[PDB]
Amino acid sequence: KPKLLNKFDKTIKAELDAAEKLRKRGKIEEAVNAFKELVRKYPQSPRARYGKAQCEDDLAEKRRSNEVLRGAIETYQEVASLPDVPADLLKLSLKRRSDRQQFLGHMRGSLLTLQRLVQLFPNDTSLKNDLGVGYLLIGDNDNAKKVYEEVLSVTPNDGFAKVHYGFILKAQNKIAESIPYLKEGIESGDPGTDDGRFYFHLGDAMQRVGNKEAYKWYELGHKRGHFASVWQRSLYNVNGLKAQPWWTPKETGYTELVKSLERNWKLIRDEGLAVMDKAKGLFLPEDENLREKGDWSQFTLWQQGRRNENACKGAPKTCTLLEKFPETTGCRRGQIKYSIMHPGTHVWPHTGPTNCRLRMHLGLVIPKEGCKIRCANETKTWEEGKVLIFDDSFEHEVWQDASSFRLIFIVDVWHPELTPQQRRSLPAI
Amino acid sequence: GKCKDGLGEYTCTSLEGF
Ligand SMILES: CC[C@H](CC(=O)O)C(=O)C(=O)O
Ligand SMILES: [Mn+2]
Repeated sequence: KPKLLNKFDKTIKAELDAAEKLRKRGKIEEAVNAFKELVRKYPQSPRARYGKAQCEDDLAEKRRSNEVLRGAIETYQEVASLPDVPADLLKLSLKRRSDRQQFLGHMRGSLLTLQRLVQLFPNDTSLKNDLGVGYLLIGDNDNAKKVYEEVLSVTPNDGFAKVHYGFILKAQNKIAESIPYLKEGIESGDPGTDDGRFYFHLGDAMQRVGNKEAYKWYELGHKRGHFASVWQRSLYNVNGLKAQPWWTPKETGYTELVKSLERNWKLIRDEGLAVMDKAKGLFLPEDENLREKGDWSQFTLWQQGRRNENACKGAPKTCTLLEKFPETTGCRRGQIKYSIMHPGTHVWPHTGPTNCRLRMHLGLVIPKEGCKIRCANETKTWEEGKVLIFDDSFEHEVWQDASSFRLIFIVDVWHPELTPQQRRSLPAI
Repeated sequence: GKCKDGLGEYTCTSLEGF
């Protein structure tokens, strides 16, 4: 179907086909050398250049080397720099360039390739959708929104644009408005719409507006493999890890960590209280749209397995104490942080992002009544000097209706069944 | 933006190839 040969390339199709045959037989090295010969003999040939690139791409795949794939990315660009490139080949080449840039994590350069693609092919709606994703991946939600509004104005029924518009709206706290877009885009069945993110956020928005249908979408997402279960809706996970909402110290195997937190709880408290009194700006408001109302702030000592040195100046003995426990200080998918919540606070039901951590809560200042945390189908209360442990990849909710502040200490650990090599390689969250 | 307590970002990891 695709027309990849311009006028001159049709006159050397025999050579081009011979080289491509080598590539599709898996004789990568031979194909590479054959296409390099064709590029030196026919330096303006788009199809020869594309063969060189595709061969480098296959080579990176076989060698699992990013270095080789960067070479291929430049060759994909070279293709588009030649004269008289057929439109189908131009698009294939720059699309694969963008996709491999994203694979490597080069989101800014992928964005650039996508802007070029949309300029070259102004009527291809799918390229505009891909450009929207490019904007999302660098955190530019404002431009992603404009892109999908353009798509929807020319193609109102595009399901991919619908779910992504809905996702942007919901992240902007436009909850009610987001629901029809997320729902209709998932129901569209269009490619790219069967995505856990959209089931997760459609169900959440429904829950927040009181729509009792949210768990139908949770059950559909579970049926389609995005969620380990209805209640545990994390999206970055290692399948097979024991899944339960509440853990005992012994169940975790981190008994020394728990003992250390409990036996020393007063110094942990007192350093947190000194930061409250004399360095309150180290506590930062929760910024993930998880509150229905109230005041909630966190003072973070570790995130993604990286110690915040400035932060630890304010809790130096606590940081020194925790250094002895790599199971938390090296948990690249958790945090260590103080958490203060004030009266009148309701945290929306929500899920954390990964089933790869468990979450310890050490009580520090706990009002006698008004404070409680539900996880899945179990509600519990804190106690000063005592650790609770739950899997925050399960849906959980918190209320603060006391008459004064509630201070806890949050220590995330690696899920205990994760192997050493898993703990070392899983990308940080 | 990072995914700390929730799943609000379009992606929560920053991948780096193979
Ligand atoms: C719901 C708030 C709770 C933290 C806190 O109570 O301070 C939470 O979501 C978590 O620990 O993940
Ligand atoms: Mn939480």
